[PDB]
Amino acid sequence: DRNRIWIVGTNATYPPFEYVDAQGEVVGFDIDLAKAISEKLGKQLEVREFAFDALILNLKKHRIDAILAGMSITPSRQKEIALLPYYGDEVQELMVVSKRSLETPVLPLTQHSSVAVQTGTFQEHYLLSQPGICVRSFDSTLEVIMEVRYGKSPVAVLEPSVGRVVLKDFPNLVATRLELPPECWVLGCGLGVAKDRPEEIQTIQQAITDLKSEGVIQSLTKKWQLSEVAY
Ligand SMILES: NC(=[NH2+])NCCC[C@H](N)C(=O)O
Repeated sequence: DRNRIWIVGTNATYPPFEYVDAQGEVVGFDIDLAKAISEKLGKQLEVREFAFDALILNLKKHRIDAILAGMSITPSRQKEIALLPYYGDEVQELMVVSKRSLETPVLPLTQHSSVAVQTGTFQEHYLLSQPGICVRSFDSTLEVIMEVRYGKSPVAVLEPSVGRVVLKDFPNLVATRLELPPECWVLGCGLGVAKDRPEEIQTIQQAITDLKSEGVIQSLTKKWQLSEVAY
């Protein structure tokens, strides 16, 4: 045949957006969204995996065509690439996760031997910018959680959207809110596209809007337990 390929770069360590499930398959909200957008584009989807901190550079170098990796729209990133919003609202707080049996009070974070967090993320960067916080940085959300569940780190930091979904499975852990200062606020998730392609940006933009017109993204949010009036 004639098979026009569309390559989406991701980092499948990030449930419920992209992760490896009980069966060893790469699944999630961003993967279903990629499939739905690829149908609108008239293209066959190919998913490729990179380190989360290498997605932007690979996008810019044209090793991939788009990024779908639950990537927060931030001012810093918008200077480098185009981010087309598709899920979520402004983020003004992080979730601190601890065992319910934890004796020391969760806050302040400076008190603990270490705080576990996912690498390359805006929450890691926030933590690292604060004096007195000893940060341990991990590849995946599961690793971050397992570190707390087995007593190796007394606390972890997740984003509120991930925290709400994944802690449904860990009833012995509790969430505590940490407000961010306004300069550290970020927006929702963006589909990354190379910035100097005003054309390709318009077509994916249109694809996103069309799927929302059709109720498709809303149905995927419910499927992946992301539909979230709660903030
Ligand atoms: N697929 C991933 N590893 N995603 C990490 C995203 C974390 C956070 N939303 C950020 O944009 O920094």
